[PDB]
Amino acid sequence: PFEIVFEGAKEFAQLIETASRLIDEAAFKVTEEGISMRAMDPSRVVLIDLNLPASIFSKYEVDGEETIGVNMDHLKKVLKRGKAKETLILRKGEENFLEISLQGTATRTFKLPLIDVEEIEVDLPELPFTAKVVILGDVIKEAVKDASLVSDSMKFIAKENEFTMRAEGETQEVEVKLTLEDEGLLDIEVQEETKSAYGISYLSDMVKGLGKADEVTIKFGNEMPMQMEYYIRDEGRLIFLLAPRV
Amino acid sequence: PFEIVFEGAKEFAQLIETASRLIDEAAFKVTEEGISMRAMDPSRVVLIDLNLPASIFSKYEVDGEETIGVNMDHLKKVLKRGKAKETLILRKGEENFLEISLQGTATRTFKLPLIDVEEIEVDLPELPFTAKVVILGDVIKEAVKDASLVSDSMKFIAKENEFTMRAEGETQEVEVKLTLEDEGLLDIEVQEETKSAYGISYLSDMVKGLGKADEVTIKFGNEMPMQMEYYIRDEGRLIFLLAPRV
Amino acid sequence: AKERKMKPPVQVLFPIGLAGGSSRDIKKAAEEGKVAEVEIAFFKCPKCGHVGPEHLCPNCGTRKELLWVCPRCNAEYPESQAEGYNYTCPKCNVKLRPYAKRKIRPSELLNRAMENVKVYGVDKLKGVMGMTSGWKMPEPLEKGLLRAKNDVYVFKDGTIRFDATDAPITHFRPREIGVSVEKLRELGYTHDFEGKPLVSEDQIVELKPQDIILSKEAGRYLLKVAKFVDDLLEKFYGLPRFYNAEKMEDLIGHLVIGLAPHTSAGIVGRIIGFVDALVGYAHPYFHAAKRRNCDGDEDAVMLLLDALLNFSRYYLPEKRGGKMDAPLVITTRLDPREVDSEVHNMDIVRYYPLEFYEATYELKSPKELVGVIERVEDRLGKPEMYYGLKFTHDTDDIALGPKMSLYKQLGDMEEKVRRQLEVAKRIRAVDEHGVAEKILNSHLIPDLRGNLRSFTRQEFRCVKCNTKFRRPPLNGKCPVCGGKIVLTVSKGAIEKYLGTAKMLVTEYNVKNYTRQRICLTERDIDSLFENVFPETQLTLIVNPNDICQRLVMA
Amino acid sequence: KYAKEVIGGRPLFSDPSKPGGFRLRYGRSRASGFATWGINPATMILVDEFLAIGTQLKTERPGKGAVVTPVTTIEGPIVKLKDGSVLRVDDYNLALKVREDVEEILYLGDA
Amino acid sequence: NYEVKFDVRQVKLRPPKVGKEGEIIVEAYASLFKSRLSKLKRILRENPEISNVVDIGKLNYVSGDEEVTIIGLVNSKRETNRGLIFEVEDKTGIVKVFLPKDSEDYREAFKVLPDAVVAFKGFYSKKGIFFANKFYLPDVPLYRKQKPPLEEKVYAILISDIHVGSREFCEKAFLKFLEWLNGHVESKEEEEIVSRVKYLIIAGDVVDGIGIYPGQYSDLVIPDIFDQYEALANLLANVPEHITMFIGPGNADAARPAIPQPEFYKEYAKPIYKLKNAIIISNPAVIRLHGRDFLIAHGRGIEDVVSFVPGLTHHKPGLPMVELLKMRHLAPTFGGKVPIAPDPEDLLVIEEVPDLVQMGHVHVYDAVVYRGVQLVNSATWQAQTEFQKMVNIVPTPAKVPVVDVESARVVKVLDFSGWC
Amino acid sequence: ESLVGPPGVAKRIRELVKEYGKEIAALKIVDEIIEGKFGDLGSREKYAEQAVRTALAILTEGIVSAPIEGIANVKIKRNTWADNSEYLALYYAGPIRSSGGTAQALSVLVGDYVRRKLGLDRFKPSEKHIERMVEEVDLYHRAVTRLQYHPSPEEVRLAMRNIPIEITGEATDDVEVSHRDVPGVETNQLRGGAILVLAEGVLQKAKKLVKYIDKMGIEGWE
DNA sequence: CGCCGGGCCGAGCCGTG
DNA sequence: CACGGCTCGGCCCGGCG
Ligand SMILES: [Fe+3]
Ligand SMILES: [Zn+2]
Ligand SMILES: [Zn+2]
Ligand SMILES: [Zn+2]
Ligand SMILES: [Zn+2]
Repeated sequence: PFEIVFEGAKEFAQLIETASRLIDEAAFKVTEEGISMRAMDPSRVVLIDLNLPASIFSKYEVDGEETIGVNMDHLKKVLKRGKAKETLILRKGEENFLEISLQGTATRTFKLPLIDVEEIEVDLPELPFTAKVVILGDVIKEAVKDASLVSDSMKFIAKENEFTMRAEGETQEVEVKLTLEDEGLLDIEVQEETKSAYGISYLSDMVKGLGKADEVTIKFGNEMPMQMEYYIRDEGRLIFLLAPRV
Repeated sequence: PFEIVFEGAKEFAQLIETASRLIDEAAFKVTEEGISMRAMDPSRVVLIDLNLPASIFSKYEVDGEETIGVNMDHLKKVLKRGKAKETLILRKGEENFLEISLQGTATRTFKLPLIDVEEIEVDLPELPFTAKVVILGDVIKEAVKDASLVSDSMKFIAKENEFTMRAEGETQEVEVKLTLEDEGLLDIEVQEETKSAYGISYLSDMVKGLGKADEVTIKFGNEMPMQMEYYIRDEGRLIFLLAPRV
Repeated sequence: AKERKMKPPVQVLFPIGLAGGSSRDIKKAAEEGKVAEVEIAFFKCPKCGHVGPEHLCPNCGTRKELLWVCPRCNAEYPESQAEGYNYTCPKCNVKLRPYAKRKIRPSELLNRAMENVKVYGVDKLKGVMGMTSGWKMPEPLEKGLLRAKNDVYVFKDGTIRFDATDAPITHFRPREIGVSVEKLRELGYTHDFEGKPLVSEDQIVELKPQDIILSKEAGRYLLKVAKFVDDLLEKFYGLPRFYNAEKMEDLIGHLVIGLAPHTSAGIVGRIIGFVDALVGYAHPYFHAAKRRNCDGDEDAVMLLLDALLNFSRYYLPEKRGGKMDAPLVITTRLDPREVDSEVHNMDIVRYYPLEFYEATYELKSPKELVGVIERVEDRLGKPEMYYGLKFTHDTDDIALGPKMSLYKQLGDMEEKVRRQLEVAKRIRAVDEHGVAEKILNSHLIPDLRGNLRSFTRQEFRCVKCNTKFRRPPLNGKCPVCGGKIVLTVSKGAIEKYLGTAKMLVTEYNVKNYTRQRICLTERDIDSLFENVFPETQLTLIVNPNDICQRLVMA
Repeated sequence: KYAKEVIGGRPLFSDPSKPGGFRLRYGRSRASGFATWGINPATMILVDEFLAIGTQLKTERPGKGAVVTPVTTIEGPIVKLKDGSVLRVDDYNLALKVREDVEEILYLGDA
Repeated sequence: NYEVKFDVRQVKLRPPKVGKEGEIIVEAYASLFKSRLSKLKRILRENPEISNVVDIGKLNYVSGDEEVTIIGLVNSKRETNRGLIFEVEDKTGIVKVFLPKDSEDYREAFKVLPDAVVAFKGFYSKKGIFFANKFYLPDVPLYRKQKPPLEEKVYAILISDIHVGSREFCEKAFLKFLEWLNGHVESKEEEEIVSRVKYLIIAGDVVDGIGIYPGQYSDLVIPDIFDQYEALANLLANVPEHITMFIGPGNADAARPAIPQPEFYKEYAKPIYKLKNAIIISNPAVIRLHGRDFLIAHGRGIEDVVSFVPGLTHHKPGLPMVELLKMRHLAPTFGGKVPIAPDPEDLLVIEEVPDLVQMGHVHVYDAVVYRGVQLVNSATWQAQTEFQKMVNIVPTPAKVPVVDVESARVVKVLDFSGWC
Repeated sequence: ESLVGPPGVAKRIRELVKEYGKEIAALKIVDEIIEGKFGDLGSREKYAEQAVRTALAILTEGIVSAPIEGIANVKIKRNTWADNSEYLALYYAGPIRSSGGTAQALSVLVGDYVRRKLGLDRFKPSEKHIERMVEEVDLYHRAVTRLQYHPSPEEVRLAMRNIPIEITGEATDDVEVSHRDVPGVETNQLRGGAILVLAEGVLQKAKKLVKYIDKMGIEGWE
């Protein structure tokens, strides 16, 4: 029996879309600290970790702690119906429904039957990540879209003070180098030579929904999963975990 | 073993698209004078004549003269990935690859395996062209899009100080008249009565990619091919040659 | 209770060739102004000399004589002339064809159609890729326009059919079918089955032989057929309207020809009401004389005046008389003698006699007591075949109950089997946990294995050069086409049931033979492609207790 | 015979001649009789609405291919609710009321 | 002195990527026939009699009077009243060839299997047909060098189609085989043979498998694939350790569902890998024993040769083997009853002319030399299956070919069917 | 009368069924057919056609399409392998399966009766006829469509020796056979029409068939 | 606000089971 | 006899503009 009030519903709908393009259902671990999400793709190739501290909400009213079970598709269509500045509200009382209130010029109320979600909890804390880089959003977004031309597996190469991406197919070749000197490369933390490869499809699901004013974190080691991260209103950030190939 | 530097990659990609929508492969006669293109559709109905004087390039470095053979489709996807102001570079050394460098906010390098092109050279100099007209781009673009409604063959009629277009189908009739008095008709050079007909499809492939600030030249005679022309950065202009019908 | 739509939906019998595109939509070919090359028949206005594939003249409006063609000399002869020549050329020893591969201007024709019937707002007008009838005489376009305008589909003879699973009845309570007792007094139904005078809407009346209670589907479609037949009477033939149907309950009393598949003699019937289910009821003499088995068979139901106005043998395909056929003749009077056999065994007793119930216990074969219980063979010849039947058990409603099977609202095989075998845990009787799987599990094994065996022996085929080379051309190009060859039985097919079949094995006690067969077929699917789809994407959470690996660890 | 083939999605309702399947009642309702069966609509609902008014369930005793058609007077299923109570469910509307708590269908009831 | 010369694990293949998965496959078969055409083409062009080779697409540039040779894949094979009408296809294009009834190799062209690589010498009519006079199959060297004799006689033995676990398995006869190798023999001659046999080979179906055909379950004495291979291990374990065994899968083993077959699935076939004195080889495989070239196949395609060649009947299975040796390819049919797995590079092609050919899988014993080649079909150990009855099959169980290494020849056809 | 004629035949058939029933009136009408009471048909094979069609029509009560969709043709052939004597050859088609075995089986009976009325001879197949036919049985049952009753080969040769008329027609599937190019069988493919009429017909319903023989007293079927 | 490149869906369209 | 996968146009966009 809670209520929640979040402003800028279009943003929240965007991020919920982001989580949506990989999994179809998911549960929301609502605690008085904040709203939490954590789930994995069907393929067991990517891990979506959503963290929402209550501070971000214009109002945050939780009485206890409970897990919501919702159809990410239905919620995605619903939240997608919100716009730029209309206010989002999330209410839940006794009954087994979630009430979404979009109030901008007017109030609109939706109800979503909650669905049971068999939870498979796999918490994966910090791991041996050789290199760690921060980079503007549109840099990586452009890059992935480029590797979409020539292949389906994008290879990452992290060298001392230099970050380079690449991909090769039958004939064509794609390369994207950039270093700290370059503008888009905000930071590089080189411990040593790192190299990996990742499913360009999964990356495309990842980086869609990124403007130029989007900073992204990338930790990873030689032939091991990437962990990507980026903040949301500077408090609650999302983190993906992508297993490499080969 | 050359290198070339052209600014406004999006424009160049646009024109390369223009050439692209008619032919699938083509060779680039690069000379120290400039980059040249010349080819004909599969149907032998249209002739694309590209002329690029070296002056247009912010840097032009050719050592000798050679013919490039490239997949217009692959190059079209590549160049299409450039944007408004990012800088274009074209490099070629010993190996049988073309290196495209898109450097705006960052540098991105692509490589394209060159392909042999069986050259069928047909140079067609000035021919008996009864009428010759200059006209704004969007005028003809609108006009062709209009003739797309009623028929598949657009008829052109050039009379003294008056240019009129038209097309007729089963019951619908489309007419577009305009003269020197009208704003969009920059010039008319009437030698005598001219009339022709042309494939509206081919024209649609032609005029796509034309803003209002686009001047177009049209020379042609009674039942004979049109020659269209328009300049590109005021130095290197493109010229199409369309055979009439009936 | 669907409609009867041809496989490519049709709305007019007029050959168009490729000129309409994929769905052979004639109106595209019209507005696109293309020109067609299709075998057709032309008629010639004797008065004026006009020529065209229509029946009446544009110039003067008289009937136009058929034009015959020599396939050698391409000679054209009006009908009476080719009648003299016995339809064989004078300077060619060949039979005169009625048709010829010709040049059709869909534009001016369709324009003449809209001019004739005064209808313009057709979204599309799906035609026929090619006349298959012998004459290859095309239907007039006007009728196609009227079909499209009302959105009713056509079948190969020119009649509009409506499949419905048929079930029997013999007595009905007018509550059930939604009919006023006065109306039933207008159809003839005087007295209910015990002879008492019909006064109330809860007395069981006896269905007379040729009445049928249609499903409201059939109402909702045959209504459209009624508006069609009106607009065809008026706009095209210039006659008074005939049905004036506005709700479905206007049809009550209008005859429908019930027709089977596989036969060519339909039975005239009368409509007397509607129910809600998807099954068109009828007196079993009807369903028998239509040759049905009523062991689930499905039947066609067209309206009378439609089949009259729109049928002609000339449209009948020439060679493949298939599973459906057309009302070559219609019966107008049941006689249960020459109906069928399977009717002749019905039990028409009001209550089974005591002697029977005691007579079962020693398992007497049925014919040892046929003389006791009345039947239909025990009333043939007499007039009281039609007069009075009976029935042991009342229902409350003929329609009460879930009116659409849960089978059709189930999309994915993955959970199809989860419902199908969701049930069998519920019942005592089925004992899934070992045999609903293994029977069904055996079926899963066979399809996957068959596909796997076949895959390595398949054929190839292009979208445009249907010609599929029993081998890949090294180039990957195609004849006529400069295109690519698609794979016939795609790898998405081989892997289509591994999820389910693996599910069943991990859940339900199934004989080890089939389990090892399935895990083994998993390994075969992988090692069949260990050199085209290499193992690339590692996964981070390994072994969620898969039965294959955890089996092998034993 | 009927259990020979089981297409996916086609439920099996009772093993051959097994007590708990369609208890048999000679008779011929208004609808049934030519070649169809009758059946208590309750048993059409408690099987999660697979059966309808006309779904050809393949039989075994009287002959392959019986259509189904409602007959409300015969006796429908006996079920076991989730809370352990045993309920006789003869009529339709009661079946709609308790379809959700059906923990076990002991007896499919009449045919 | 053995050597596992050719092995399909020994070579590595790489898929050439071009969202749709099917496009990658189609390409993969294309590459398959590609490497076929290159390999067999090269082999034909190692022929002295074959000169003036030309692209088929360039047959317009050659005169109607110049004698040219073409090497191509036989698309189709249509016989008529005046000879044969082929549609050969090389990497450039397609051409229709004709061979008159009265050419020397006309019988050869009669017995060739479709989808092979053949060579024609002849003259291309400008009408659109290549009138050939001489037929060419990759075939075999007619004059081959003898080999240096060995230090002394040493033998190897042929067997195949063990079909363990099937109740048809003639276990007793096999048991007296195992005694037979162990010196418990009845003549001094056989004791000298056994004294010097160092090599044993087994060419497929070493367990009757699972789900191999409808109703296999009725026949399985051991309906557990694990137990099939395991019990097989318990049989073969009793082999004297001073012999080496080579074993290759068939279409019944726990191996690939097409050909070629890299190896047994380790997960299922672990028990036989554990054998100390055995060496697990692929299908096909080739083993050089003292410089001797042993081609070993399980030979699915013999069913093809007899399937398409009326005039080759069973009980004489040396003939089909002669066919497959003559086309230098182990199953050049496609889409029939032999499955060819989409790899890039055809590994089936008989690259080097070997010394001896072992096959099985039809269980009809036979041996025949062709141009210095010892074709041999190590028949079986399975009595006739009911399933084999329904398809008109007649086994010759418990017939063991005995081979000397030196002359590369079969020497003694044991028969043990009396113990079954 | 309106399905398959001839003209006026209904008036007679109503009377003859009024006296004798269905089965008997069938054969009586057959007689008046061959006796020309309804006019001249022309050649002998046209009288065969008419009488066979009207016969089978009256027998199935005209509610099916066997008399039209099924029986492809009717011909008069000669035992050119055996003695060159005449016999009657029935050409079915696949859609005959639609009208079930019984109507199929009755097609045999009329085929036997008509040729007798036309003074024709029994059929006398050679062993290549017979074995090709049984081959058609095994292949057609094996791959094309499972017969309702699959008869043994000996039963098949039994019928093959004991049906005085030929059960044949145009081949229905692209399935080549082994006893190729038998005298008179102008195709080497499976004839599903002849096959089904063979197996699911006289075989699958021989009981009811001899019931009609008994009701008609037609000799040659013991 | 328009366009245009992608997305999502309804349609064949096939195949095979 | 009947299912799913696969590819194809037709609307339905979100982002560039
Ligand atoms: Fe074998
Ligand atoms: Zn006229
Ligand atoms: Zn002529
Ligand atoms: Zn093609
Ligand atoms: Zn084998």
